[PDB]
Parts: sequence; structure tokens; C-alpha cells
Amino acid sequence: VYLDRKLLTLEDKELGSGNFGTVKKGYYQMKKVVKTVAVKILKPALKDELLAEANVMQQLDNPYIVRMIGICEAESWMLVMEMAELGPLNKYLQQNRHVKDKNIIELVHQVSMGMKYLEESNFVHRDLAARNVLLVTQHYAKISDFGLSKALRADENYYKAQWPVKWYAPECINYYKFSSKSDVWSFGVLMWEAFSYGQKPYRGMKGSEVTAMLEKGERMGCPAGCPREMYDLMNLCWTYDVENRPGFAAVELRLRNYYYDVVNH
Ligand SMILES: COc1cc(F)c(-c2nc3c(NCC4CCNCC4)c(Cl)cnc3[nH]2)cc1OC
Repeated sequence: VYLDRKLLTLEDKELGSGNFGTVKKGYYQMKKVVKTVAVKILKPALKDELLAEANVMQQLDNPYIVRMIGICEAESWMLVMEMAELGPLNKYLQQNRHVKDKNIIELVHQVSMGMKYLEESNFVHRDLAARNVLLVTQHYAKISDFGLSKALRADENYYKAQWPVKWYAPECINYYKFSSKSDVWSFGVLMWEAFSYGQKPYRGMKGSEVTAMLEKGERMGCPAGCPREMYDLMNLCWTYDVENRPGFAAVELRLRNYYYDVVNH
């Protein structure tokens, strides 16, 4: 897990920031080949935050989740991850307006496969948004950004916080309780983003106005040209009651079946 700084070259290419610090493109010399990487660079609590994120990524092994190469202790603490060259899903759809519905379905279905694995592993993501979905290719999506992620206690199906509010389920906002079903709500917001060509959800609204909207039983309207089946699935992800809301196994299956209806014209 510990990487050699002399084997890492940081490119003059920024992929993200904050916070925290910056994300830079880089190249890491492996045992024989160089690997293209994304390097999360820290610039006291922020150190433990990065190490807990590294500890979460170390435990995960699925084709639809970004792979961590390792950690690097140098000028700054660094988290070295495999590069997804096409970048975030929202930015991609904003700039590539001719992506077919079949293709958007294929991508969000891959996200649902990665989340089904996270659900089975009893980890909660807590930052599941289109900006955190990375494209390896136009037909291959991966879940990234485990900065808010938690390993659930063995005796509880939720993490209690002691925030990307527009992606959060009511139980998160009201009770600070985060479960895999809370990630399903976020997934519904992500699907809305993907079918709105990366438009931000709840445009022009304050967090408190979003809470009020949701509590009155209101939800974002159907994106122009969105398949009805996909909008219906978003509304099922947006079930107020955690108990009636589907888990990722049920979501993955519905997306998979709908994908085959679309693939076969
Ligand atoms: C065309 O514009 C982009 C192309 C890119 F390839 C990338 C990129 N960023 C990462 C990345 N980390 C940072 C992103 C985590 C999710 N939230 C967004 C920033 C990691 Cl871990 C692995 N591959 C990545 N590819 C970013 C881009 O625009 C921000």
C-alpha cells in the first residue's frame, strides 16, 4: 500500500480540488510498465480523513469501483488511484449531448452494479452523485470519491453522523442516519442528472427549500426526452419511507431488464 515518490511523476494537469487540496494527473512506475494515475494531494484531521478513505478503498474489489494503487508520503499525503481518462459523468453528458438513451442506461446500470456490491459489503457511500461517477470509456463507468464513505457497524444497517444535501434522503437530513437505502435515494438523483445531460438537481433552490419540497411529497419533474421507465424508477428511488424504498439488488435488476428492452430497439 506504500508507494515510492521517486516512481511518481505529477503532471501539470488538475482533475479536481477543495478542501483537502487538489487532484492531479500523474504517472506511476510499476514493476515493469508505467500506470496513468489520479493523485489526491492533501494541502491534522485531513490526514486521518485521507487514511480512512485509503482504508475503505483497500477493502473494495469490484469492476465498477475506482481502484486505489496506494498511498504516498512525500511533500504532502497522497492517495494514488487508477485514472478514468473520460472523467465525470455530469461534465461528459454536458459536453456530449448526442449520447443515446441505451448508453446512459448502460452507464447508470454499471453504477447500480457497483452499488449492489457496496451494499453487500455493508459500506455506505454518502456522496453518490453524477460528478462522482467516472468514465473509463464512453461504455464503462466507475464509482469514485469515498471521502464520506463508512463501513457499517456489525449490529446496525445505518451510520449515524455525530454535506451534498440535494443528493441526501430525508432520513439523512432529519436524523443523520445513512444506510444503503439512503444511497438508493442518491442514485435516483444521479439518474435524474444523467437523463438531464448533467444539469444540477433542484436548480436555484436552497437546501431548506429542497427539504420542504420533499416533505410535501413533491419531486423533480421528468427531464425532457427521458424514458418513462427511467423516470418511474427515479420516483421509486425517491420513496420517503426507508422500509418501502428498494435496495440496490432490486434497482440493478430493473435497470438490467430495461436495458435489454432498449438494446433490442
Ligand atoms: C475532462 O475532465 C476530466 C477528465 C478526467 F479524467 C478527470 C478525472 N478525475 C479523476 C479522479 N479524481 C477526481 C474526480 C473524482 C470525482 N469527482 C470529480 C473529480 C480519479 Cl480518482 C480517477 N480518474 C479521474 N479522471 C476529471 C475531469 O474533470 C474534472
